[PDB]
Amino acid sequence: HGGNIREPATVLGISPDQLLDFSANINPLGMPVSVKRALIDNLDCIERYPDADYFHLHQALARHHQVPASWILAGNGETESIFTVASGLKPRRAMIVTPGFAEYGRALAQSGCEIRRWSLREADGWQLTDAILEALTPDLDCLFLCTPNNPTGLLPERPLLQAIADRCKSLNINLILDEAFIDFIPHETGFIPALKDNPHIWVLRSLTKFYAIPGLRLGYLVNSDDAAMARMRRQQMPWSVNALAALAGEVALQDSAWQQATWHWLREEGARFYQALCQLPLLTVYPGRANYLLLRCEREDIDLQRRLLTQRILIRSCANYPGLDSRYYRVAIRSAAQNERLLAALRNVLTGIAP
Amino acid sequence: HGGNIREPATVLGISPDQLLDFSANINPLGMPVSVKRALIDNLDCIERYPDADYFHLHQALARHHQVPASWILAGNGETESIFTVASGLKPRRAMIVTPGFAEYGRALAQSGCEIRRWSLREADGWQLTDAILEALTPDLDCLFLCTPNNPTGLLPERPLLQAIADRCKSLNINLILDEAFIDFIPHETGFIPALKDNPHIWVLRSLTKFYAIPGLRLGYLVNSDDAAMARMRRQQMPWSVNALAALAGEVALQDSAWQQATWHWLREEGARFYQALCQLPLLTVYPGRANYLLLRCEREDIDLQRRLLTQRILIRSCANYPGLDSRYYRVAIRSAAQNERLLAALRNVLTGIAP
Ligand SMILES: *Cc1c(COP(=O)(O)O)cnc(C)c1O
Ligand SMILES: *Cc1c(COP(=O)(O)O)cnc(C)c1O
Repeated sequence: HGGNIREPATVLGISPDQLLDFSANINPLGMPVSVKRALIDNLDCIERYPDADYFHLHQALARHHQVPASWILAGNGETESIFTVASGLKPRRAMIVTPGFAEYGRALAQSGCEIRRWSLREADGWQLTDAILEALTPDLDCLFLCTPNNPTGLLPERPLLQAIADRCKSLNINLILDEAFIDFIPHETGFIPALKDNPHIWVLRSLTKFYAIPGLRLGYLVNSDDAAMARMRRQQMPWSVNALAALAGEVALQDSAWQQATWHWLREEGARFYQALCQLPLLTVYPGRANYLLLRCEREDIDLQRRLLTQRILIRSCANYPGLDSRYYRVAIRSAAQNERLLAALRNVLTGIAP
Repeated sequence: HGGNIREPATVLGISPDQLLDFSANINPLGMPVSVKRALIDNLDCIERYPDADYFHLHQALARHHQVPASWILAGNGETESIFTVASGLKPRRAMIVTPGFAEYGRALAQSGCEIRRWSLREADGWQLTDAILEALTPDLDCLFLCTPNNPTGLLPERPLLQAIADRCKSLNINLILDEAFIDFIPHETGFIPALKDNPHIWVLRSLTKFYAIPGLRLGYLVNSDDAAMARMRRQQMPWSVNALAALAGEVALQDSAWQQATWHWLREEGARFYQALCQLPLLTVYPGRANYLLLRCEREDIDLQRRLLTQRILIRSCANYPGLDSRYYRVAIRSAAQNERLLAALRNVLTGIAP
């Protein structure tokens, strides 16, 4: 996975402090100031076990989405929520969509599930199409989708998601939607608002990217099925959410200006960054909707990750993602100054080269 | 599990802040001052993912035990290490000893293991005897022991552990030793020093009780089998140890006076506390070796946990531990002032009553 600055620094024989990381997609605003204050002023809570039931955290999450607290189960990162859903639903047959986030295949493999892959097509610009509907069959127990997709950044239109959601309902298939980056996309509500009466739908959320607290580990799962969620609480390990994460979560949801400030940055700097990248030669830039962009280098003989590492800039290589190949890379969208150094580095590598 | 002050407070209709908790066994010294300083001064590390490989943390743990770093895998609390060992060894048949720590049975059940229970006997003062040796058979894949035992506090003599360890070696049985509280016991090294050449032995450790950081969640597993430990690293969820826990761990191991100060407190206040309890009527006190004591109320009609809750003091009831019954309770050993309030409360409940 990206963000492994320590391993990148190790390969170069330097300290991770000298790397400009564009392989992790963390909100460049940093952790909310209020979250930092709360952590410093409540550090002493570390001396006691967290609330095994996470009452305050879950109340805050439920207030935030205006749903019953019984529908929510926080996790030690959304990563834990992915393993919890896999172990709790224990599918016999499940479908994933590739290119996509690798942890689903890992969690499903560990739970002993037959995995079917629906392949996105380069000829479709990696866009999810309605062709997937016919591929859904009664023997499938679960379908997992990433909305928006990692690494492409594409967000399937609500009508298509709704049609898949309805076909899953009729074929008794659980639909798991990974909304890790949904809060970066202006005015996108995701599916939490539609879970009442759609107990086959599961939504995964993360505070990692959006609130810039990847090191604390906090995510959550939301679903309206009483029995299934009761099962999820038993399947999850006790005390798995640390006390500081739970405190951070509660405080972060209280920042009323945070989202607007992110949308504004993404609309301004994010758009300028995307435009600048599209101006580079030998580079296809896919229209990502959140804080990262999938790139395809048109010269297969150019190792963009290696070239940028010489400049101490780390990008994500998508060479090993099923469905992609070595021409594919992913870069975060960060601050203007940081984005400028990445552009300068790419620009020097890509300009002056024949097709 | 104990330490659920929120749930206890909920049952009474009060705030957990008004309860004196003797149901969690946390070092009363609190978190090391150096750990608190380090956390405050490095809070910003939360903005990046932890090192997926935990190089610094594992180097510190390896330096501490003077063993190869390859033998260690930190966990999100020793609780995670218990689930990791269960899922990584995937035993078909395993033996546990009861009364004991409940998470082993839960982790084994989830991994689909046939569980055999070796029962400790009240007639033996709950002491582990050599009779267990004959109960070990070739069809067993694993044997799990708690050293010292939770909730009894008893530490099996090294010779008996060595004999069990050798019988497991000959019968190809993995021996897992839970040393969560071993550092509280003066001059007890545990088994880490003997793992070289004993790859069938696994040791679980926790920084939770000893360094008073239960809210941060940090424990670890140690074993000298190359392949098996490689498997454990794959079985464990990515980024499961949060960044602050990893930092705390490294700093805590640097406190050279911490252990002596704990042994001193335990030898002084701990002994005075144990003696005072033995003076109470209608109360059997087992000779615990760490920071907790198992109590047996001689009047079955006296609900000690309920009576103490009226005084806003929470103790652990061992009524639901397989092998024990409602006469059994467990109390932490804390500060002198705190211990005095517990004694006063017990003394008022127990004095003035006929046999
Ligand atoms: C980053 C990411 C995750 C995991 O997030 P954490 O909360 O840090 O574990 C899950 N899914 C997708 C699609 C992600 O990008
Ligand atoms: C407390 C305890 C654990 C778990 O400790 P954490 O590090 O907080 O998960 C495991 N085993 C025993 C015997 C314990 O007492």
